[PDB]
Amino acid sequence: KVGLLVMAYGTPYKDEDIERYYTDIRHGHKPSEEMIADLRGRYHAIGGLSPLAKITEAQAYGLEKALNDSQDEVEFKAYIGLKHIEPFIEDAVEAMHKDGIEEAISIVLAPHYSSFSVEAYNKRAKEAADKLGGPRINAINDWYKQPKFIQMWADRINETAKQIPADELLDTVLIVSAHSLPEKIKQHNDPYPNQLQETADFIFEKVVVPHYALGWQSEGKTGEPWLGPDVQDLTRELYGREKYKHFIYTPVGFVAEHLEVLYDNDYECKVVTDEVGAAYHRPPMPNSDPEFLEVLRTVVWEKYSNL
Ligand SMILES: CC1=C(CCC(=O)O)c2cc3nc(cc4[nH]c(cc5[nH]c(cc1n2)c(C)c5CCC(=O)O)c(CCC(=O)O)c4C)C(CCC(=O)O)=C3C
Ligand SMILES: [Fe+2]
Ligand SMILES: [Mg+2]
Repeated sequence: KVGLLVMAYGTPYKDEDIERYYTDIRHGHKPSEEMIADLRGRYHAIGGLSPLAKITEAQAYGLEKALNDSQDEVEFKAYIGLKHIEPFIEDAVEAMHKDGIEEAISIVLAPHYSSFSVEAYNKRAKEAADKLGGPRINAINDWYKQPKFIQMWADRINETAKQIPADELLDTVLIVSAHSLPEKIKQHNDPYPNQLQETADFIFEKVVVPHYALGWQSEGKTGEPWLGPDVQDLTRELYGREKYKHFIYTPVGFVAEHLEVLYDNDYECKVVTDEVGAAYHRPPMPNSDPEFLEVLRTVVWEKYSNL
């Protein structure tokens, strides 16, 4: 049996979890009352709580099922390890150890690598395994280059574009985004920004949308520059420069419908298109669609074959 360590950010299970969840996100530094209320307000705006918890489970166990049905070389056992709420990464690794799992494959539910994201996932998983003495953790760093992943997104964009009048397709633009990070990672050649540009390039060559731009979103409450431009600011510039009639947002850095999509895209971005008078489009996120499980199954299996 090979452990499948599936890792993701995590989301509060109950409204009462928001406080400790934000504290964990802030590296154990309690947010102010005013920050807590702002974040609580955003959750209420998207309906109360994020569906990320159930989607993540569906992805993790959909992947496990997908792998075990497609071959009989090994039995995969999925453990869920969350970054900022239980079950934590270290909990999942502990669960594998007590279960006797000797070798595991880990994957992050975000297709691009960065020092701030996947690297932190792998560091904590590998350090937990070290302390316990097992299991051996073979980390997958990124998988945006998976052809089925690029094609999944192209199909979703093409499905939306084919409902845009032909005489307005030329005024349609594809906005490809991911979670922003401190700009300083670009000073040491972090692959994150360039992996995102590669993703947008690969998708653009497979869609009927004639225009596209790369943006970032959800930058944090800090004092340093973050990767820009922000998807809101980019929408304004693009409309002012080209008067686009349709904006299609694909935050390909994310794999599920959660706060950073339901609010930062479906509210904040729609507010900008509403303002300039253009139409807002946001294709469904991967979630646990069969096509996406197939993407993850292909990635994990290729990683196992290379082991
Ligand atoms: C790179 C990256 C991803 C993508 C890769 C991955 O998936 O790992 C990601 C995902 C997510 N980030 C999420 C939520 C939040 N992230 C925050 C804050 C931050 N994220 C950061 C980084 C990332 N985050 C950073 C550097 C900060 C600043 C911390 C600080 O200020 O020191 C804050 C604080 C409040 C605010 O700043 O708005 C919240 C609430 C949720 C869950 C949404 C839900 O609950 O549905 C998801 C999926
Ligand atoms: Fe975050
Ligand atoms: Mg904001």
